[PDB]
Amino acid sequence: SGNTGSIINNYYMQQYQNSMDTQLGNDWFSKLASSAFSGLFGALLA
Amino acid sequence: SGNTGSIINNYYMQQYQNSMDTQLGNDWFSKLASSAFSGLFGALLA
Amino acid sequence: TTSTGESADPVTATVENYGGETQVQRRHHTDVSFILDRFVKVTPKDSINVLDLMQTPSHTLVGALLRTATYYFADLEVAVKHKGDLTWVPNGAPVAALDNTTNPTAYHKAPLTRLALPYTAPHRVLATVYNGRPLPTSFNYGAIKATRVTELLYRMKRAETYCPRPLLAVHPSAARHKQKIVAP
Amino acid sequence: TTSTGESADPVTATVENYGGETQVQRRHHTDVSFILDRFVKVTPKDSINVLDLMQTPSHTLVGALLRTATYYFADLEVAVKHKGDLTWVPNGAPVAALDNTTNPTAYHKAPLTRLALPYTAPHRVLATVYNGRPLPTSFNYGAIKATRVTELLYRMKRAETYCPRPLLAVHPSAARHKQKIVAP
Amino acid sequence: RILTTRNGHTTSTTQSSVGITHGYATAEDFVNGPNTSGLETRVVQAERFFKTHLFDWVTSDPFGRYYLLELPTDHKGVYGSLTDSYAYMRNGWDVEVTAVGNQFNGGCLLVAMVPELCSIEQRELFQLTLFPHQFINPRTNMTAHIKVPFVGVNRYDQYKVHKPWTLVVMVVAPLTVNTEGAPQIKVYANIAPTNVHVAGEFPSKE
Amino acid sequence: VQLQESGGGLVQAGGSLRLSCAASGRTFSSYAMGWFRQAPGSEREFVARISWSGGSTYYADSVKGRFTISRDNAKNTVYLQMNSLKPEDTAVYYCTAGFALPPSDYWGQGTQVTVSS
Amino acid sequence: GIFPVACSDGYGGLVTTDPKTADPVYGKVFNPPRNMLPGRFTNLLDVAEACPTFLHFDGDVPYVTTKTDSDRVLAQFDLSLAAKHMSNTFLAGLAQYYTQYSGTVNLHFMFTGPTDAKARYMIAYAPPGMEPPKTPEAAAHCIHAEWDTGLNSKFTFSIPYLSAADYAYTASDAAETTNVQGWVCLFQITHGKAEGDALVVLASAGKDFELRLPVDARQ
Amino acid sequence: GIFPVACSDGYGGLVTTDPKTADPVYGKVFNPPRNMLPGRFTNLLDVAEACPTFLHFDGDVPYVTTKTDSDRVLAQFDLSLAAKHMSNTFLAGLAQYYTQYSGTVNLHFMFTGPTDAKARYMIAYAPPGMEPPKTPEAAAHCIHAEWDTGLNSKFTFSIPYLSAADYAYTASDAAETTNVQGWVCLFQITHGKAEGDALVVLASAGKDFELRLPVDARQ
Amino acid sequence: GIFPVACSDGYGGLVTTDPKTADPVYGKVFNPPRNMLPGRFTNLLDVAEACPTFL
Repeated sequence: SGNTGSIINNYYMQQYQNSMDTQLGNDWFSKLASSAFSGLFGALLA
Repeated sequence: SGNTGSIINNYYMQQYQNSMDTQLGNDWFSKLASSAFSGLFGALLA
Repeated sequence: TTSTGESADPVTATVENYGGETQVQRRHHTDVSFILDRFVKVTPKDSINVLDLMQTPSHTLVGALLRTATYYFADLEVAVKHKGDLTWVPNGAPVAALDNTTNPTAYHKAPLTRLALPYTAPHRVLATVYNGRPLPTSFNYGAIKATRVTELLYRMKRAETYCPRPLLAVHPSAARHKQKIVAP
Repeated sequence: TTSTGESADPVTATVENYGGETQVQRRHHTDVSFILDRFVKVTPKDSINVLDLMQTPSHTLVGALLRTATYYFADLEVAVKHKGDLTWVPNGAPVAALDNTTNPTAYHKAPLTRLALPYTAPHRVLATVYNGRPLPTSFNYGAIKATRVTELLYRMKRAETYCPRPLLAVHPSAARHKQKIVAP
Repeated sequence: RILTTRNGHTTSTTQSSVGITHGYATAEDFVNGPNTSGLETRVVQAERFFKTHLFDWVTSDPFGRYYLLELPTDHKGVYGSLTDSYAYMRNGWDVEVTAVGNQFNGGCLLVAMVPELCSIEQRELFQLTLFPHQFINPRTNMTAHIKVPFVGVNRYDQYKVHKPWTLVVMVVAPLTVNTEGAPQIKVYANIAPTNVHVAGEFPSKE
Repeated sequence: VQLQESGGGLVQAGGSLRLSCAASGRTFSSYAMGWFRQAPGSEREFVARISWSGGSTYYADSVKGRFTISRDNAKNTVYLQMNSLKPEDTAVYYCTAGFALPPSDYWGQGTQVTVSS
Repeated sequence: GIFPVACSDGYGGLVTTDPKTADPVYGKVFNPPRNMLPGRFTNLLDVAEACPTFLHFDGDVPYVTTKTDSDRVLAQFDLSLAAKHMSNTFLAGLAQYYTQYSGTVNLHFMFTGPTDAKARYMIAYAPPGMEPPKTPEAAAHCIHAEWDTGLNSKFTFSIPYLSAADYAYTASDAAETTNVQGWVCLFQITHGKAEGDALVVLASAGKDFELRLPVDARQ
Repeated sequence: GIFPVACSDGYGGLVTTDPKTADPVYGKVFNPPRNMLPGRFTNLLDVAEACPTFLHFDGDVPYVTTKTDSDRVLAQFDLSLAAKHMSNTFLAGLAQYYTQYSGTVNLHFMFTGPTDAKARYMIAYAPPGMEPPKTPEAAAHCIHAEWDTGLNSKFTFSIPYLSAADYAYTASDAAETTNVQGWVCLFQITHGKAEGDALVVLASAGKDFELRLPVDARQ
Repeated sequence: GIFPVACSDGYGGLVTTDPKTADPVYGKVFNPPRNMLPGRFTNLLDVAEACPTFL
C-alpha cells in the first residue's frame, strides 16, 4: 500500500510487523471529486 | 536484458527496482541491415 | 461552462469545450500512504525524547503534508543514532519506566538502530490540531531514552488522513518565486 | 558485386562470391544494453554533484559509446565513497532541498554506498547533443550532496540509444597504431 | 529513371534519379500526445516545396568543404507565418538537392540530414555516412532526395529556440571539368515540410 | 532586455529625489513597471507600480502619498518621484519591468540612495 | 556445514525512504475500533479537486473589482504553481513538495455584485514565446472563454496543460526570465453600472491534473 | 532460534561491472510516453552495417585519384582496425572499445569521374607471411575482384576473415613489426581519359562481422 | 520489518580448495568452437594405463 519493494513475504507475522486493526458494527473526497460536473449548462451551438 | 546474473527473482518489486514504462496510442537499424543485398547484379559465369 | 458558484458543488470543466482532448493521469506520487512513507529528521534531546509526529518541522515535506489533515493515523518507524542502550516505552507509561531493560531495549550496534513501532495511543485516531496551541498529553507513541541520542528519524507507515487543512507555499515578492535549479 | 553507390541502400557482399562460406556470428558483446551496463569513473566535486551522464570522460568505454547516440534513455546506478550522509534529490528540485534528511539519505556505511535511481527527467528521452555546447538544465538525474565525496561512479541500466553519431579512434602517425599488449 | 514528387499543389520531376532515402523511419510516430491535451491540429496548406540556394561548387573546393543549413529556416510562405502564430510545432522534412553540371564533370557530393548538428569535428566527417544520405555523382545523378521524420526530446518543439534538423552537404571528391564539363556547378535545394502540426495560438501584435 | 537606474545620490530628510530608469531591447509600452527597494540588512521590499498605459498605479503603504511613479513610453523610461524623504528610505532602489500585477522579472542593477539626518 | 553466504559491499546502509520494515519489538495490541469515521481522504489531490480555494491579488484581497477606464486588463499573471497569486491556494500548497506536474488547472469565478449590475468578462491563455496580450482584441486570437452575469453567479474555466515536455517543473528557476508555461489573462469586456463591484476567483485541480516526484524543498 | 548463516570472505566487495541491482530509494514515478520514436537502434553494430563511412588517405581526403605512370598501385594498407586509413570510420570507432573481432569487413567504392572517363580497378587481399604485391600481375594470384566504370557507380567487396585463431585482436601490439592479418591492395588496371578523377571509398561491417570483449582503453 | 539473519562466527573465511564459485564480473563472451579436437584425456590415470614408460 505504502512504499514497499519486497516481492517476497515479510519474515515476521503480520501481527508483529504492524498493529492489528479492528472493526465495529479515497472514500469521501474521491467520491466527491468523481461527481464533478464536466458538462455545459446551456445549449451548445456549432 | 542487460548484464544481470541472478537466476532468482529480484527481492524488490519491479515497480521499485526500476522506473515503470508507459505506452501511447533492433527496431530500425537491424531491419535496415537485414535488407542488405548479398546478390550479384549481373549474370554469373562458371 | 457556467454554473452557480454559491453551490460549492465541485465543477470541473475540461479541454473538450474548445476542442481539446483530456489526457491520461498517473497520480501514484500524490498518494497519501506513498508520499508520507519516508524518514524525516527531528532535532533530538540529549536523553529522553517523546515520540511525537508534531516535532517534525512544519516546512519539511513530511512535516507539512502531515499538518494538512486534522485527523491522522499511522504506525511508526524510527531510526536512531545513539550511545548506550536505546530503551523504548509504550504510550502512557510512567517516565520512571525508561530505566528498565525489561522494556524493549536495543543494544548499541553501529552505525545506528532501526525499529518498527505500533500505534500505541488509546484514541482511535490522532490529531494535528486540537481545540481545548498545546496538544493533549495522550497524543504520542511513547518515548525513548539513551545515554545520548545523536540523530532521530520518523517514518510513518499505513498513513491515513482525514479532514484536510490549508497547505501554504512561499509567498514571492516579485511576480514569481525564482530559485536556482540544478543544472550541469 | 556491383551496384549503384549513390543509392545509399546497404549492400553487403559475402565470401560466397569467390567460393567461401559465411560463418556463424555471436554479437552479444556489442549489444547496447550489455556493453553500457557497468561502472565508469567521474571526477567528483567536494560537496554537490549533479548526476549527469555527460560528465563521463569522452574517451572512456562508457563515455564514448554513450556519445555516439543523439538520443538515449536509461536508469542509473551510482556507487559513491563519501563522508557523512549522502543525500539525493530528484530532477528539477531546488538546490536548497539537498539539506533535508527527509529526501533520500544514505547514512555512512563503509566502504562505500550503492544506490539504484530511476529515470527522473521530464523529457521522454534525453540527448547527448542539443542544438540551441551547453546542454539544457533539464537533462540530469538530480544531484547528491555529502560532507565530502571521494569517488563517484555511474552505471546505466536498460540503456536505449537512437540516431547514431560518429565514433572516432586514435589516429596513428605511422602506418599502424602500435601498443604494448599484455604478454608473459 | 523518372520520378515525380507531389507535395500539395507543387511538384518536381527528375529524369536522372537514384530513388528516395527514408531516414530513421518510414512513417511519423504518434502525433497526439498527453502534453498538448489534444489541442493540436494539422495544417494542410503548409505542406509544399520551397527553394533555396546553397553554394557554388568549384574545382578549388578541396575534400571537407561542407555547408550547414538549419531547418526550419526563414520562410515567407504559409509555413513561416505558422511559426509566429503557434508556440508549438512539429513536422517531418522531405529534402531534395540538385546540382547540375553535365555528365562530363567529375567529383562527388554527400548530402545528409544530421539531427542535432553542433560543431562536427573534421575527422568526424569520415563517418558522416552514418546519417541518412545520398551521393550526387555527376556521372550518374543530378539529384539527391531524402525523407526524414520529426525527431526531438519533446513531442512538439519550439522552432525559435531549437532547430532539430540540419542539412549538410560535403565534398567527398573535388570537381573536375576535363574540358567537356560545366566550369562550375551550382547547388540548390527544394524542401517541403511534412505532417505539420501546431498548437497554442499566440495573441496578435495589435 | 536591460534596465538602467539613475538619479540616485545623497539627500537630507525632507528632501526629494527623482529616479530614472531606461529600458532597452523590446517594446517598453507593453510592460508594467515597478520599483523595489532593499534596505541594508533587511530583505528587499516592494515600492510602487505603473501600468503600460500609465493609468493604474499602486504604492507601498510606507511610501504611500510620499512617492509618485510615472513612466514615459515615448522616452522609453519610467520615473519615481521621491518626496518627503525619511532616513528609513535609505536603500538601493531596483528598477523592475514586467507583466504581472507586481512587475517582478527583468531587474536593473539598482541605484544607491541615502537620506541623512 | 552451513549455508554459505556473501556479505556484499555498498548494500545495507540505511536509507530514509527505503522500502522495508523494522523488526517488531512489542506485539499483540489491538486498536480501538475507528471504522467509518467521517471525512476521510486517502489522497491529497482529491481534497484539492473537491475544495477550491482563493487566489491573491493587490491589496491582499482574493477578488478583483471592476474598473472604468481605457484599461480593460482586470488581472494578469504567470501560469505557474510558484506564482504569488496562487501562493495562498491549497493547490499551490501541495506543489511545493513535488517537483513536477501535468494536467489541467481549473479556475472558478463568482460575481459578487448587486442584482442591478451586469458585466461581461474574458479569460484567455497566452502560451509562451510572445508577450501576453494587453487588450481583449489582441487576446481574442488566443484560447479564451467569455461569460456574463446572470442567474448563475459562477463560471468555471479549465486552463489546458500545453507544453513540449510531458511534465513541467513546479518551482520557478532563478535563471528563468520569462515564464515557461505562459500566462493567463483576465479582461473586463464591459460593465453595466458595475463600478466598485467585486469578482472573487478560486482555483482547484482538474480531472487530469497529475503531480509526481515528491521532494522536501524546505519552505 | 533464528536461521543461522555464514558471512563468507572474499565476497561482497563492490564490482563496477557486477550483475546486480541497487536498492530502490524513491518509487512510483511514471515516464512520459516515449513509444515509437523515430530512429532507434538497439545494437551498435547494426548502425555499423547500415551506414558506411569514409576512409582516410594522403592529403587527408577520403578518396584516391587516378594516376598515369608506371605505378599502378592506387592505395595499399594493413588490414586492421587500428590502421590510420580506417581511423575515421565508424566501424573502427567501435573497435577501440573491444579487444577482439571476427568476420567480414566490407569496402564500398564509388567512381566520381565524368561520364566520358572510364577506368578499371582491382582490389585484392594479401594474406600475412609474405610481402604484399607491388603489381597487379603479382596480385592476380591472390583473392581479388575486378570491376570497371559504367551505369552503376558503386562496387562492394567483402574482405574475408581468414586467420588461424577464431578471433583476432583489434589493437596493434607494439612488438608486432608486420601486420598479422595481412594487407589489402587497391590497383588501377587502366583508365580512359580519367586523369584527375576521384574514387571515393567507404567501409562498413559485413553480415558475419562479430565483435566481443568490451574494454576501456582510454583513447 | 525485513528478514532477520545471524552472521555466524568461524564461517566465511576463504579456503583455497573451497567448493564455491566467484561472482562474475564480465559477461556474454563466446568461445571459438573447440569441439572434437584430437588427443583428449579427461583423467590423468587413463593416460597412465594406456602409455607405459621406462624404468
